[PDB]
Order: sequence, then structure tokens, then C-alpha cells
Amino acid sequence: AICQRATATLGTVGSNTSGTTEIEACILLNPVLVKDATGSTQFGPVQALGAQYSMWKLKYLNVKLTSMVGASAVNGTVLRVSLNPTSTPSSTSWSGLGARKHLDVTVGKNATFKLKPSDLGGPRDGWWLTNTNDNASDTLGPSIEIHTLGRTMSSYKNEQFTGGLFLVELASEWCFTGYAANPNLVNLVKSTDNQVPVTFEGSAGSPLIMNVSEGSHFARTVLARSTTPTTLAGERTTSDTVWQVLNTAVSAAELVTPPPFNWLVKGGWWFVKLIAGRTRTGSRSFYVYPSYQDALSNKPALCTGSTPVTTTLQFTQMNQP
Ligand SMILES: [Cl-]
Ligand SMILES: [Cl-]
Repeated sequence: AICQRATATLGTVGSNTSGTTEIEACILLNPVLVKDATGSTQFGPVQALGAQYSMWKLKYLNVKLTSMVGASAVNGTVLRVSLNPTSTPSSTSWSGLGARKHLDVTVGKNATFKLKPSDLGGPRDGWWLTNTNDNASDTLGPSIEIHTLGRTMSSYKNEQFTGGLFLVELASEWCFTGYAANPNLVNLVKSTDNQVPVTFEGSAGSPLIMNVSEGSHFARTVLARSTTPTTLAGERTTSDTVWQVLNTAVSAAELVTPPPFNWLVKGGWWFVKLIAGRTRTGSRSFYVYPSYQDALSNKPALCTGSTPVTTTLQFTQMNQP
């Protein structure tokens, strides 16, 4: 096998302004999917190798959390970094998070979450598959999620605080083995739209639909980069391109959904495929899938009932058919 080490700062964890459990990060670990901070270059070699080999593994995984504030200056928030073994959305609570492998961190303190291969091993004798075009379950691998609990307060003024709380650093070492010739996957899009208006549609037995304004950076990036939505029975045709969507904003709390998937959006991240034709006017529309495998298998989330928040969306191009 061939190895590749990499250490990078991923971004920052902000203050908790809602007093509820807030999601602040969802870090994909798959080598062709793993994400840099803007103008970061540490993971380029990892993506490159991920496109050249058919199987990958992690030898170790450290997430270092560096406080951006002093512990006596800011109070009332606990940070919880945890391992999502399969990169699968779930309906969890703070307590559920605590049932995962995880580390809690007090505001104003530093800490490092360290994981062993035992914790990170794939189903192929410890290995995972690299090619995100062809499978999810044996391919996607683990994720690091970060949440927070408790309204972040300035201790001097006993007021709401709103700055960054932690620097987030990831250190790992990917190993690769077996061959592939997939330059398809070297250019996957990873981006963010801070100005996206969003809505959800559906009726009993129909797919959950996500509408996004047709002029938005998100929308006009997805159309350009997705293949053409010509794939199929009593459903629309979808693009074969899957996107992971991550909504870290508290404004994601104002998104209503038809039953029974309000939990999935409330959870902050899910998968989508561009669907053909128009659904809401002036919008581009997507089917929503509660797992990556469901997206690849065209098994969309189906509503059971019926019933324009501008939010911010981190999105990741999952594949390149
Ligand atoms: Cl909760
Ligand atoms: Cl809870």
C-alpha cells in the first residue's frame, strides 16, 4: 500500500446562539471527498491518490480543537466532536451523540479527539472502496461531526457571545491499494452558498422535494456540474450526480417539511439529485435522500403528508458518472 499524510485547518466553530443543540461541522473522510478550507492545499495529494487506487484506509485520525477564546471570558457551551461510522444521517439528540465515540470540550479549552484504525475500519478487511460512483455502503466511510450545546455567553457582560470559539484541525494518513484509473473523481466540486432560499414540497407517497431559487450560486453550480437528468416510474427523472448538502446555519431551524422527514433536515445534512422539469416557479428542484446509498439506488425519501427561508448551504459533489 501507498500512504499519504495530511494536516489541515478545516475552519471554525461558532458560538451557540439558539440555546439548542447546533450542528457546526460534518467532515467527510473519503479521500476524493475530503474538504479543504478555502485556499488550503493539504488534501490535494489525498484526492489525487484517491482517484488512482480502488481502496482506502485510515491509519489514525486526530481532530484537534483549539480555543479561540479564554475560558474565564466565555462560558456556557460544551462542544462535542463525534464519529459517524458510516457517514449516514440520523435522527439524533445530544444524548445520541454521546452514545457515539466522541469527545466533549469546554469553551476556552483545547483538546484533541484521537481515533484508532479499529474505529475507522472498512468492510473490505479494514478497507473501504474509493469509487463513489459505484457504491455507498462499502465506499463512503466515516465522518466527523461537531455539535454544541448551551448558549454561548460572555462572562464580563453576561451577554450572548457571537465570535468563533474553536479552530478545527484534522490530522490523518490515508493508505491506498489496488488500482483504478478514475480521473473522473479528481475534480469534485466542494463549495458554499451563503444566500440560498429554500423550500420543501411533497404529498403522501411522493418523493420529498427541495426547491432552491434558480438564480442561486448553489443552483447554478449544480446544473453545470451535474449530468443530465434523464434517468428513471411514476417519479421524475433525476440526474445521476449526487450532492451532499450541509446546513450549518441556525436558520435551518426554520425549514418546514412534509412528514415524515423533518428530522432529516433538522439534522442539518442530507443528499440530493437534480430532478427534471420545474416544480416551483423560478426554482430548481431536487429529490432528497436520507443516505448516500438511497441516492445512488434512486430510492428517495417518501413523504406521508403535504405541508422561503434564505439559508446557507455547504455542498459537495459526491460523484462524477
Ligand atoms: Cl438535541
Ligand atoms: Cl438529548
